[PDB]
Amino acid sequence: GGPSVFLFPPKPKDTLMISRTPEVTCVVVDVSHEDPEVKFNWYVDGVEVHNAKTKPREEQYNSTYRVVSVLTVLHQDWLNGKEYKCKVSNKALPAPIEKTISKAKGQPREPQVYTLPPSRDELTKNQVSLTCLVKGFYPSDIAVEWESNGQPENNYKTTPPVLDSDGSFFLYSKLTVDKSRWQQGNVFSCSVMHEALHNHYTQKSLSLS
Amino acid sequence: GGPSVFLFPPKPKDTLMISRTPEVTCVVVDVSHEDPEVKFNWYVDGVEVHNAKTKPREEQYNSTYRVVSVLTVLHQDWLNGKEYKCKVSNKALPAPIEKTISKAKGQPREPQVYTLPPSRDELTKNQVSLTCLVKGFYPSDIAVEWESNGQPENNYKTTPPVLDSDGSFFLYSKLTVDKSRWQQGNVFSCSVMHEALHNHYTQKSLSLSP
Amino acid sequence: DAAWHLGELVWATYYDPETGTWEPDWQRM
Amino acid sequence: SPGRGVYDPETGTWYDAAWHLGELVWATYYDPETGTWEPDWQRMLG
Ligand SMILES: *[C@@H]1O[C@H](CO[C@@H]2O[C@@H](C)[C@@H](O)[C@@H](O)[C@@H]2O)[C@@H](O[C@@H]2O[C@H](CO)[C@@H](O[C@@H]3O[C@H](CO[C@H]4O[C@H](CO)[C@@H](O)[C@H](O)[C@@H]4O[C@@H]4O[C@H](CO)[C@@H](O[C@@H]5O[C@H](CO)[C@H](O)[C@H](O)[C@H]5O)[C@H](O)[C@H]4NC(C)=O)[C@@H](O)[C@H](O[C@H]4O[C@H](CO)[C@@H](O)[C@H](O)[C@@H]4O[C@@H]4O[C@H](CO)[C@@H](O)[C@H](O)[C@H]4NC(C)=O)[C@@H]3O)[C@H](O)[C@H]2NC(C)=O)[C@H](O)[C@H]1NC(C)=O
Ligand SMILES: *[C@@H]1O[C@H](CO[C@@H]2O[C@@H](C)[C@@H](O)[C@@H](O)[C@@H]2O)[C@@H](O[C@@H]2O[C@H](CO)[C@@H](O[C@@H]3O[C@H](CO[C@H]4O[C@H](CO)[C@@H](O)[C@H](O)[C@@H]4O[C@@H]4O[C@H](CO)[C@@H](O[C@@H]5O[C@H](CO)[C@H](O)[C@H](O)[C@H]5O)[C@H](O)[C@H]4NC(C)=O)[C@@H](O)[C@H](O[C@H]4O[C@H](CO)[C@@H](O)[C@H](O)[C@@H]4O[C@@H]4O[C@H](CO)[C@@H](O)[C@H](O)[C@H]4NC(C)=O)[C@@H]3O)[C@H](O)[C@H]2NC(C)=O)[C@H](O)[C@H]1NC(C)=O
Repeated sequence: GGPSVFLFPPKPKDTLMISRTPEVTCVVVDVSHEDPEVKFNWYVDGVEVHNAKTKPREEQYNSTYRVVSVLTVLHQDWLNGKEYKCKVSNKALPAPIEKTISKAKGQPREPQVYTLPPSRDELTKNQVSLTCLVKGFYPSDIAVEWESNGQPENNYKTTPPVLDSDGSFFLYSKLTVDKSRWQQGNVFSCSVMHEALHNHYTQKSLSLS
Repeated sequence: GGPSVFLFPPKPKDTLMISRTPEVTCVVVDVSHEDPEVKFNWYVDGVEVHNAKTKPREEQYNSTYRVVSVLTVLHQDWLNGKEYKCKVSNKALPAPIEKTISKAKGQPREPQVYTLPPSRDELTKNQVSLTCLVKGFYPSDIAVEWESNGQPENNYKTTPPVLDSDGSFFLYSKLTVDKSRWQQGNVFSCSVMHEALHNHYTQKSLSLSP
Repeated sequence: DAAWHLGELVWATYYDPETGTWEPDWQRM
Repeated sequence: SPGRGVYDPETGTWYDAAWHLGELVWATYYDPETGTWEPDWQRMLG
């Protein structure tokens, strides 16, 4: 056992927004000096494609190389659940190594999005929590972000998606804002991207009462 | 190569409830039928201790054994930052591999606990969610559960702890109840266990307001 | 119809009179 | 006299313990010294 291979999927935002370029990354490590030559072959659904980029091998601090091949993918094939196959072949590999990956299969379920105001108890602090519950969606690939007056608010943290008991996923996204902004009735918004949503997108807003 | 080792922490609810029993678990995989022979040395802060359970080995349908060792940890020791070392010796290893774990180093911070009602938009459905926001706590080892009328509610999910800007953690717990329970006026409680809380425990109740 | 996120095109669809759905509008994207 | 708990007529000040669903979680006593609840290890490990 010399080399080792890892296939990574595209970023959720990149698969969802037609204007970003989504890509699957194949990464070979423990590439001996003795045998540096590495061949990458890609197949979408068992049919080989040939426009993958192979970044020049870069050198690791433990006397091994690392080589990565990157295949950029069509937003549709990915959302249609097509299968990406990376085959790494090396002169010191008993046989070429195969890793294949893809989006999860399952009828896409649209998320429900709820914004929730800060707890009354929280309104003693000088900063508050604006909350965004997003649940019911499938598969787990989603992206969430907040904004106000068409400007991104950047002091938010979001949860990894959690598996609910009816087999879909939910998550929360917590936006911290200065209390005063909230009390003055500014309006904030939770943006959500997901394939099962119409045009991959929905937005929910909240503000004081 | 050879046998590998994986050392695992106790469950938080175990470390925090004194009336429970925490343990670190040291697993050893890729043991050969050639060398089925495996020793463990446990050390609580460089001091050695000999009370671990060594389970009999299991065959792994991959022509390999797995051998686990389980150390009971004392609540005082664990909470006080002490280090646990697992030393695995196998006649096939150039050196006895060594793994080490412990509670995260850092001042424990008390979480804030807020319950949040179901969103108005949601009260159209026949099932609503109640939300428990737990924020600004350290270390990240916490346990959250729900209840009502001294019975535990079991239709809930809790997210994993998430790092915040000021280096603390937060999470969210979601309980799903029938809308009628909610409108009946039922009181539900979100319970949190964490070390920086007074007596490790806090409950915040939550019920329809107007 | 089309959706925009902070000025960036996200996706766009149209009505396909046959089926009750909005199919991906590739012309526009 | 601080927040909660019960008062021990002896040298010891105040004693508190939390229970989760019948099961004991932990138990502290008040340090009239540093004015903080410190782990009461008597009760617990007993
Ligand atoms: C010598 O060194 C090299 C290099 O290492 C160096 O180490 C020292 C010296 C440091 O100082 C530093 O120099 C280096 O770290 C060693 O090589 C390492 O070898 C190990 C294993 O042998 C590799 O471990 C795997 O790591 C995976 C995770 O890696 C990612 O994250 C880490 C952070 O920990 C990064 O550092 C890595 O680079 C990877 O990063 C990701 O990279 C992607 C592509 O670059 C990113 O995605 C793309 O990104 C762009 C954005 O810019 C676009 O958006 C594209 O669209 C997109 O495609 C990605 O975002 C980025 N991630 C992030 C957010 O960081 C582990 O996942 C993997 O574990 C898998 O395998 C285990 C095998 O048993 C398994 O148990 C695990 O569960 C896990 O997962 C699963 O795998 C199995 C297959 O076995 C599947 O069948 C399961 O179903 C599957 N489950 C799931 C659902 O996951 C490995 O642990 C390590 O990555 C590698 N390091 C590096 C840097 O590459 C080398 O070993 C050393 N030599 C010797 C002699 O030992
Ligand atoms: C031969 O077969 C064997 C047998 O396995 C079987 O065969 C395989 C092929 C399967 O197909 C299947 O048939 C069988 O499973 C193979 O054995 C496996 O070998 C790999 C290594 O190659 C092991 O991988 C590690 O996995 C860890 C996680 O495992 C846990 O989670 C999974 C579920 O996803 C379970 O299946 C496991 O059993 C583990 O479960 C945990 O078990 C603990 C104790 O048993 C529990 O703790 C106790 O729990 C109880 C609860 O009842 C109480 O609370 C106690 O109080 C408590 O102590 C724990 O709760 C439980 N969790 C649960 C619910 O499952 C990984 O954690 C680990 O990852 C490290 O290394 C990876 C690379 O090696 C890397 O990818 C990871 O990132 C990670 O790296 C560490 O990361 C930190 C920071 O993140 C770093 O700082 C560390 O330095 C870094 N380490 C490194 C990289 O140096 C392991 O990868 C696999 O688990 C093992 N199987 C089992 C079950 O033992 C064998 O490989 C085969 N070999 C051959 C010849 O083919």
